[PDB]
Order: sequence, then structure tokens, then C-alpha cells
Amino acid sequence: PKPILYYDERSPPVRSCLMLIKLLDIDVELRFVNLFKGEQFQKDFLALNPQHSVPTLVHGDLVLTDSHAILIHLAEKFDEGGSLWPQEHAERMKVLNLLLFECSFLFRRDSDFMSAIVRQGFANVDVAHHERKLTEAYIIMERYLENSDFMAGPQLTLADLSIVTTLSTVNLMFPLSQFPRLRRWFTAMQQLDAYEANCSGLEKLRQTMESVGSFQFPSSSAVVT
Amino acid sequence: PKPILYYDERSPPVRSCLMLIKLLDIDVELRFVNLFKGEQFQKDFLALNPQHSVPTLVHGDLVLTDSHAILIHLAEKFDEGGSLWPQEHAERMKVLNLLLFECSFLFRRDSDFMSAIVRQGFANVDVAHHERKLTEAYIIMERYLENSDFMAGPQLTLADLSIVTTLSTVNLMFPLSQFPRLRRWFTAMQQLDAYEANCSGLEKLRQTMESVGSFQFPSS
Repeated sequence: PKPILYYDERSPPVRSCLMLIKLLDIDVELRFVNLFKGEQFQKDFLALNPQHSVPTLVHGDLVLTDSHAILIHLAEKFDEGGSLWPQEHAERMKVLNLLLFECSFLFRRDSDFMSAIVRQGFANVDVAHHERKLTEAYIIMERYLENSDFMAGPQLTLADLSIVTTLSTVNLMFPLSQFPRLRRWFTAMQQLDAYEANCSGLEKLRQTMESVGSFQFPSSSAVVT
Repeated sequence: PKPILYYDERSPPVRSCLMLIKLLDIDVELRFVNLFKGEQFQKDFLALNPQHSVPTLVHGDLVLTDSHAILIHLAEKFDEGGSLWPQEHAERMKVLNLLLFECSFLFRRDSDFMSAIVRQGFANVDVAHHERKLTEAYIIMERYLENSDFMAGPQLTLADLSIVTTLSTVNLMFPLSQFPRLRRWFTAMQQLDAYEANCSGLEKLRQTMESVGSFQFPSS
């Protein structure tokens, strides 16, 4: 049967999956789970995914609870033999390594910062601490892009779809003026038709965070086309 | 060329890679990076891996900087047709999903806790907060084991190697008596010859964390 995606588009990993669904023209059913209202702790959703997280994909009997497994599964089923999840082993391992960087380093640090805002209120967050941790991720991505125009090589892959949504989220707060390769890449990603799937959720997240955290992001930071 | 593994066996993701190397008889070259001395910030290692993390694998031209990529790469290269990284897609996705749970949930929350000990001193850590966050992970793993003897099904997979090393590290602090499936599974993993590759670095981590956090784990 048709895949079912439990989602809140404020989440950057959710947006990565929405971008791949648009890019590959996949017919999915969308089921909203409001993360800021705690709907992910509702009994039936917890029974399905005890990690209480989105995105969650139900595809037949398969239940996936991590965006990077959802991206790989959808590429294997709906882009078989394609270049997003490369056929050659070394290229595939490079993409996998960059998906794991997104999980373990870029997303972890952005989640630490945004969670602190929700918990503590922006005015009580140690913003300079988080700026250092997230600038460090910008420096690493700039060094990846000094070698190729995409994150994992000369072609668009799943790694770019995973990284661009969290990068756009970090860039609500922290500017990219000192990172010319990351600016060129982000601009290129924003010209993809599939990047439209990032836009609503990024704006919803901006508004929600400003409301819960009682602050404004600096409008000058976000790179816009 | 033979794979090169940059490692500190106190790291649980390192230990998962040491367990797979033993389980598949892989010939690697080990290169020690002392995490508690900050050697992962040395200029040459940072140039190789700017995430300043171990394990890092160099295999020919391929540089992998996450244990879960290293586990998958070594299984594909040295265990084609094995059960650890199943060939059938739905089973492979289930293992991949559990590897990502280990990264994003179990390891994240254990790293948060152990980092707080180093940064604040054990006596100053909000232990009840971390006990809730990590017991949550125990509860989830207990659910995953409902149908099966192993994390991803009836057979040992990469998911079990990834999870057991971090689970053993959490268990320095928080016991398993409430979790019958998890306790049985952990005892079963402890019987594997490959589990010997977890022993040495777990005890080194215990001794290092107890001196540095000026405390004694309850399990010690």
C-alpha cells in the first residue's frame, strides 16, 4: 500500500522527507502530529513509535522512525538504480557518512540550541555557546564543499536533502556571510523545485519559536532567494 | 590497502567496531587517539576528521567518521551474504532504523549524561533528569525485543553490536532489573566471544570516568 508519513513540517528532518517526496513525485498519505502540543505522546502514536518522533513512515508492515532511514528506503523503492542513493559502494558510503554527520553533529547541535530556547526562553539561553557549536558545523560543511558543489560529490544526493533543511533552520539565527561555498550551495539548493517543500515548515518553525521563546530571529541572517 | 581504525576503546561506538572486526576476523591497523587528552583536536587528525570523533576508518581513499557507516561498510566488504547486514530490503531497513535509534536516542542521551559528569562533576549532575532520559531508552529497547531474541529480529545483526556497547555504558550507572527482555538479551550478548572486545574499554571508561568525575558508579 501507499506510504503513510506522520509529520510536523516544522521539523527539518520531516522537511527532508517532504523534499524527497516532491523530487521523486511519490504518492504518500500525510498524517499531522503536532510536536509543540505533545501529540507525539498520544497513546496510539507512542505504540507505533515509542521514540515519539517525526518523521515516522509506515509502508506496509515496515515502520521507520528516523528521517535518514526514510530517505534511503524511499530512494530504494521509488528511485531504484538512481544517483540520489548511489549505486557504487564508495559513493554510497560517502552519502551515508554525511547523513550520519547530519544526525550526529548538525542536527544534534541545532536541536540542543532550539530545545534550550523552548525550555528556558531565548533571553536565558547561552546563545554564544550555541553559536560556537553551530559555527563549528558551518566550518565543517564549508570544508566539504571546497571539494565538490554538492555535499557528497559532484551530484545531488540524499545527503543534500538531509542537510539543507537543518542548515536553513540554523541560518534562521546564524548568518552565512563568512562561508562562500556554503552560500553558493544553499543558493543552488534553493533553485531546486523540490526546495519549495522546505518553505512553509521553515516559516512555521520561525513563528512558533519566536512565540514560545519570546524573541525575534535577526531577519538579516536568513539567506533568501 | 588494509583498513586503518583510529580508536579509543573507552568510546562505545569504537567498541561496536572492535566487536565487528573480531566477529568477521578482519585484519585492520589500529591507531590510538586519546580522547581524554584531547588528541582528537590535534591538527593532523582534525584534517582527516573535522568532527574530531572516533571511530574513524581510513580504507584506501574512503574516510568514514561515524561508527554506523563503518559497521555497514565493513559488513558489505567483509561479510557479503551474511546475516549481520541482511540482504533483504525490509530486514536491512529494520537494522538501519535501529542503528539510527542508537545514534539519535540511546547514544545521544548517554553522551549528554557522561558529558555532564565531566563538565560539572558527578556530585553536581542532575542525575534524576538523566535517569528519566536513559530509562526511557531502556523502555524502548524492551519494546523492540517483544517479538524477537535480538534487536532487529531472530538473528544477531549490526544493530545489536551498536546498541550493546552503549547499553553497557549506560548500565555503569542504571541497572536492568526492571527490563526482563533487555536483561536476557544483554546476558546473551555477554556470552559471545566478540563481546570480549567490549570488556576492556568498558572497564577503562569506568576507571577514567570515576577519577575524572570524582565519584564511584553505583555498579562499581
